[PDB]
Parts: sequence; C-alpha cells; structure tokens
Amino acid sequence: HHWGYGKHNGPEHWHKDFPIAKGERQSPVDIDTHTAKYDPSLKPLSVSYDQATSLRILNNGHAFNVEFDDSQDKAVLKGGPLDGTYRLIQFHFHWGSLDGQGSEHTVDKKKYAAELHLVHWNTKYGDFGKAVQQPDGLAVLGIFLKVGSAKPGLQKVVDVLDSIKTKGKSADFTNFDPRGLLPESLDYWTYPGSLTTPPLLECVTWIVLKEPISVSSEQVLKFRKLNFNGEGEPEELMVDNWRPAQPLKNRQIKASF
Ligand SMILES: CCCCCCCCOS(N)(=O)=O
Ligand SMILES: [Cl-]
Ligand SMILES: [Zn+2]
Repeated sequence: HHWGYGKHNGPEHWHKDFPIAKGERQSPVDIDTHTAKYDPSLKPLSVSYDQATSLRILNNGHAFNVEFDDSQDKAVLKGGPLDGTYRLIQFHFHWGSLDGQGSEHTVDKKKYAAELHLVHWNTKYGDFGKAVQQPDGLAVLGIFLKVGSAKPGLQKVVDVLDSIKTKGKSADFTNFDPRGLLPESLDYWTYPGSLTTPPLLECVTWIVLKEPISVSSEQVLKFRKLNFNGEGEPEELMVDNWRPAQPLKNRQIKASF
C-alpha cells in the first residue's frame, strides 16, 4: 500500500509512514500576498540554464521527471535568498483533473491549473543524496501554469509523454532547454519549507515566481492522459497529483518585489 494521491493513500494518510508530514515547515502553503513582506536583504535571483543538459524523462507513478546531468557545474540557481550555488537535477509538474485546480502552492487561496517544480541541490553538499540531509540542502523554483495561450517551449515535453504513459517507463530526453518554461518576470515569494511528496523532507528553500506561464488546454490535457498505474494494470489517470496547502506555523513569506 504505497503512498499516492487517492482516497486511501493520499496526503491525509502520508503522516503515518512519514510523521514529518505534520512537521514545523511543511510545503506547500498558501501565499497570502498581503501578509508577505518585501525583503531588501534579498539579492537579485540568478537563473543560469544556458548549459543545462537533460538526459531523459520518466513516469515514476506520481508525476513525470525530466532529469538532468548534474555531474558538472551547469544549470545553476543562485542569488535571492540562496547562499551559494544550487544545481538543477530535475523538474516535474503537479496538475489537476480540471483547470480550476492542480497547483500545490496557492496565491490568496487561488489554485492554478498546474505547478512546475525545478529542483536544485546545494553544491556545498557534494550531491543530491547528502543535500537532503541538510536544512538548506535544496532549492525548488516553483512556477504556476494557467490555461490560455500555448507555451511553445513545453511542446517537446508534451509530445514525448505518449512514450511514458505508465509507471516505470522512461525515454531519452536530451537537449531540452528549461529556459523555455520561464515567465518574463523573476519576481518571487520565498520561504523555508519541504518536499511536497514523501519523504516530505524539510530541506527546501522555496522560490515561487509571481508570474505564471500560460499553457494551452491541449497541452495540459495531454498531461492528464498519463497513468498512475503500471503497464497492464487498470487505468487510473494521472491527475490531481498535488498536495494541498499546509499550516504556515512559525514562518514568514518574503517578497522579492
Ligand atoms: C529524497 C527523495 C526524493 C525527493 C523527490 C523530490 C521531488 C519532489 O519534491 S517537490 N514536489 O519538488 O517538493
Ligand atoms: Cl482514484
Ligand atoms: Zn513537486
């Protein structure tokens, strides 16, 4: 009985195998824009994805991951609330069964159709494994997706999804440029949190961009054709793979603008 997003293994059940689900700095959270405070101490955020090198895409039964070669100093996130350099390891999305829901973080309780997570690990810790054992081991850049005009840079991902429909499947996915998934503005909100999926480790500095990117109804509809199940199993569409907002507790959300 593995964790998932269903009635019997969903977010409300995770705390049993992962007690930290009720921890002090869980994610996602609702971003109350009026309570968020502009922080002058934040340095300019730097997203350098020019040398990013993707390797492949995988359906892990929860979402799909576009993984990158993080063996070298390429595709890095720094500045802003971050100290040092964080390296891109993979990105994935969380989406709903309907356009009215799907995002994990919410803005003044507003739910977007989906949310993109670009995961990076603090290079001072050697690698991803050692990083998830640290309070500041990870930095996740979150980007909201709304349904409207198509996002040209996302199509390559959309078109390869047919080959990884079920859990366990992976496919070559080289030369994908994540720069094509970024909105114009880098204005953002930031706060200390956790991974939004088990093991829900609290090693994350969240950086959620204010400006959402637009994707077409057709593009998100293809996300929804994926399966949670493995090949040859009863079909359960991969939708609503998002965790709801958690208690803010002893935390303050800072704005870069
Ligand atoms: C250490 C086990 C694997 C962690 C997977 C991290 C990706 C999922 O987290 S998220 N949604 O970006 O907060
Ligand atoms: Cl279900
Ligand atoms: Zn995520």
